[PDB]
Amino acid sequence: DALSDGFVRLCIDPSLNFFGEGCKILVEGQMTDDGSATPDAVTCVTSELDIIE
Amino acid sequence: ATGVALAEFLQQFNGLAVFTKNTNIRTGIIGTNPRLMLGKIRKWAQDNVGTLFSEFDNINEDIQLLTDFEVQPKCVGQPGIFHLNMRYRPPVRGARINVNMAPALFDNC
Amino acid sequence: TTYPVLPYLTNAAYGALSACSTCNNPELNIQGQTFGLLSCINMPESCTPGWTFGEVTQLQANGFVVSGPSTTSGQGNYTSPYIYNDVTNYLRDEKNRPNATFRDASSRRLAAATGVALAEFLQQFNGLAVFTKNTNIRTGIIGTNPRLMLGKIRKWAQDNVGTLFSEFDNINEDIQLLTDFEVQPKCVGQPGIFHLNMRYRPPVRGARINVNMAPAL
Amino acid sequence: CNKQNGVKNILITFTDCDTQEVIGPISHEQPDDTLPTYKNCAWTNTALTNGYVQRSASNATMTLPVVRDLRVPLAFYQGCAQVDVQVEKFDGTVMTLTEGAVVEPEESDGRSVTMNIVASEIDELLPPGSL
Amino acid sequence: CNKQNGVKNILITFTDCDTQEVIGPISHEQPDDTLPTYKNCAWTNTALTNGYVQRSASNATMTLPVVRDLRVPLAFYQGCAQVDVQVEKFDGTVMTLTEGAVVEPEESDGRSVTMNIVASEIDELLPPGSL
Amino acid sequence: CNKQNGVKNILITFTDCDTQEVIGPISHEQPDDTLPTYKNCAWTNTALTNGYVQRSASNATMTLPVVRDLRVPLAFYQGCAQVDVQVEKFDGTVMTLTEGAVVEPEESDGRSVTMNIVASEIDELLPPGSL
Amino acid sequence: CNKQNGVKNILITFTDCDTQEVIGPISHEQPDDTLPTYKNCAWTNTALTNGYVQRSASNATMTLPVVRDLRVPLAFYQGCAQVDVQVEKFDGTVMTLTEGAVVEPEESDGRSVTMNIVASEIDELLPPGSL
Amino acid sequence: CNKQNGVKNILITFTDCDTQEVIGPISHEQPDDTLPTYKNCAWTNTALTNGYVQRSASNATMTLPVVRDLRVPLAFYQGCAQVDVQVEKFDGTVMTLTEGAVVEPEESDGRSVTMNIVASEIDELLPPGSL
Amino acid sequence: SDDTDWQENLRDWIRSAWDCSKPQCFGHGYVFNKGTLGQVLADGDNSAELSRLALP
Repeated sequence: DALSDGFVRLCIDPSLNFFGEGCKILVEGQMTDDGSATPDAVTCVTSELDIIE
Repeated sequence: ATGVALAEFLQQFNGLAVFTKNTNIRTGIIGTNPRLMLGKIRKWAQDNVGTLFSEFDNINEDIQLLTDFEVQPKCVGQPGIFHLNMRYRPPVRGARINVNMAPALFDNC
Repeated sequence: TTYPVLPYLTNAAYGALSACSTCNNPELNIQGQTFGLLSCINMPESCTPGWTFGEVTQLQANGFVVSGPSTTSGQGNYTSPYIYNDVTNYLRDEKNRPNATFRDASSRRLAAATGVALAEFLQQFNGLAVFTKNTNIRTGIIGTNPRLMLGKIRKWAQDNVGTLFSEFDNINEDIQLLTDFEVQPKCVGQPGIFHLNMRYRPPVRGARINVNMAPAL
Repeated sequence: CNKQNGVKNILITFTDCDTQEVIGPISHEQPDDTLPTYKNCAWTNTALTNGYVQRSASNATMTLPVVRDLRVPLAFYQGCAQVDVQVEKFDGTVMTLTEGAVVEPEESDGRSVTMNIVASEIDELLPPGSL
Repeated sequence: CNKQNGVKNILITFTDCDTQEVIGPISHEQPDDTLPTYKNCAWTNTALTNGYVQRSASNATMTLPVVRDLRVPLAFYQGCAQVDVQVEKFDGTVMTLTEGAVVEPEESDGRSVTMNIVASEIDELLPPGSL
Repeated sequence: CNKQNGVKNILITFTDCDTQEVIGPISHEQPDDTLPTYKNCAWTNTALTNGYVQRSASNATMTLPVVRDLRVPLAFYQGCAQVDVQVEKFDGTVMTLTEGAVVEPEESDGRSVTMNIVASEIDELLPPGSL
Repeated sequence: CNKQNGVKNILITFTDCDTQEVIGPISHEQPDDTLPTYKNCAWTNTALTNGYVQRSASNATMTLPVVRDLRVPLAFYQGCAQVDVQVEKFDGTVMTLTEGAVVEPEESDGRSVTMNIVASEIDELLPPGSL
Repeated sequence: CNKQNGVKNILITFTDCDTQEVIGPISHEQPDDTLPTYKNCAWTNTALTNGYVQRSASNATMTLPVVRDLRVPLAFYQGCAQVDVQVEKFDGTVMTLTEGAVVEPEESDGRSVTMNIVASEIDELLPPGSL
Repeated sequence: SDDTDWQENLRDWIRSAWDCSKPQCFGHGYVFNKGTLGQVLADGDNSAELSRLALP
């Protein structure tokens, strides 16, 4: 599509960080048994969607 | 459309001489360096405001042009390769006015 | 395997263009929509493009020139081919070692041009009375010594940055000039013989840009 | 090496008018110590009364003392060609300008030129960290 | 000391026009030994005949030669932003000026700017003790 | 050499007005270090508004300070004769101009003349190799 | 044996630019105990206010006193020939200069000549072991 | 014995401004019996009338005669690299200077270099016991 | 067509056409989904390459 040459390579992706992780915070609290995270282990959270499960 | 437009704009750097690590293009060379390329790209971007992009939010940290020599680990980069990171927003439309209608029987000019 | 054109036709067109554009300009690659365009080879259009992209990049990596159609379209007319990655078949050097120095043929043309230019420069030292011991050119005579020859060679290599070489890093040891009375063992050297060791780095150009645009919430 | 006021890089890209051929971006050099001058605002204020202002319309302007390249005809520096200019100083600021127009040519001995360029807007790059 | 004619502090507060973002008050420094100059009286006289005067209306004027900050766009110093200026001399006088308007821009090389600011009135502070 | 900004040769050919006798091309020499100055573009721009330009028509201009030849009348250098000028600088450029017209005469002591010549177009030679 | 500050070799190569003939590289000799001086940085800073500085372009210069060779016309030593100089001190340093140009000739008695050469850049050899 | 006016240590750190490589801090040696001189007050007054004075801003300068190191190019001493100097006298006083810039270079014979450095501020160490 | 699996194959095609590996041939697909409310809300997903048309 006039991009064939191979000089420029597009990567259109709405989920791309540019500014490093930055400003690490840690939230400590109790959870229920419905969750799927191993208790007593620090994990990373990326959005507010998967937090429920 | 913005993907295709940026891809056609960036064709002017194909085969152009690039000067990294000295950024002092001598008198007569037809080269460039990452800062001048970043300026030109950022001007293209804020030139398409209204047709491809919204106004912006902070164009200083939205457009980044890094060289491959400073992205990959040491003694892994290749000469000529770049990395252009752009974060944009399509043109916004409409508003969300909040009317607060209220009469006033008294008068005090 | 399903190439429509007679192969020697496109091969000769590519070779002619390469001998045709870079002769007075041994720097530009025959590559891209504008320069690496085979004008009068004509293919019928088809969107099954011979090599798949996996095979295309597999060939790109193993030193092979790849060609595609300059414009695709279902049942259109005749479209001219177009070459990618004007490189040569150099994957490794003697003793088998990665080294992508002679990867693109422009580096080969440019190595030849640099050799010829250095040879044309050094022609002045033919007959230039040379002093190796005592290093002190007496007054009036037209001699020279190893250090002054090294200095002049270094200055030639210096003011050619940007047109033949790159941003030299340790020119203090990228260029060496030795007399023959030292390289060769004792009682073997010959007066008037020199050894020059240089390490040149051809200029850098544009290549992939890797745009990574991403809209925000 | 910051804290040096001076111009480091000048790229000028010529576009002939009758043939639409692009030349450059060639580097360039200054004839003396005088630096190029800029003006980016579009409207120019003018005092009116006790505190108020009358706003007029104007250009983004640039003044570029440069040394003529010998491979480019002199007329290209004197309004017979469109110019695209890019100046990078030693503190990191980059001023780019595109679709220039050499607006008031003048006699030049053949080596040093002073281009008065007008454009819609001039872009500023503002070394990292900004407000 | 209090016996030295010279400028000590220069605070400038920029207000963006199309976003109303306030920036500052950033300090600033002089490019050379020339000082900022002032004029407070709004009405300006003009001689008429044997002893009388014809009175005209004008603005409170200020001339401020300053060194551009590398963090602020150049266009902010050339009439594309509202300014609030505050200059404190060595003998104790303090001249504040708010809602200014850079009235006459001019080409600048990128470091030294000369702002001509007009306001409704300039306030003067007059070191302690005054008649 | 080819690294010296300076004038090397100046040829002037005089054509008498009322006899059409051609004289020259006599060489000539400079009175001081000031060089002849040029302007080739016929159309001259002028700034209009936000980014646009208003284009006017003009002549190809040349300013030539020269030392009068003692064999040629002074009036030939002051608009009483047609001139053909050809100037060759040290770096290889050659500017030729034919059917000139000395446009603005001025008092000269008898040795040094400053001719202001206007023509339809000036030709430039541009040392070998050019874009 | 280091710590012997002094000049050991001088080579000059003259190339006229009216006939384009090359003479040299002939060795030369110092007239007195003064040594050649160099200036290699192509830029000159200029004391600005409050620690800043102005970085403008300049030349790489060299002052070279020598004894005129009786086989070369004196006019070659005073700016009628392009010189290529190459000086080597006792401690191994080698300064080479090409495309030279004698900038301001001065009266010479016929034996000693002080050439003030300017060039785009001077090279330095820096005896083994650097940085 | 503390009663000895003289320089004991001189350390110079060269950071080129084109390739951004750092060299040093290397010791250095005095070429003759002269001493480095300083000026620490970043302001300069100027004789005004009736006892007043004009206080303007200026640089903190330092004149430093040293012996060129054979492992360092000469151009690093003539204003082509940023210098961080640190001199320590016999009586304990230590004058440190960073981000300096050789403001006005001069011809050097190749051994002794007199650098005129300017900087924003020089710090003094003042051996134990002050005010 | 209305077979949700055929629509899923079309969606996979357009998605792989909007990829980062090979040069892109950007496109977009138009399918429909007819049924009651619950059936239509169940026939949807996070498919950003199709534009479902809910029909009663």
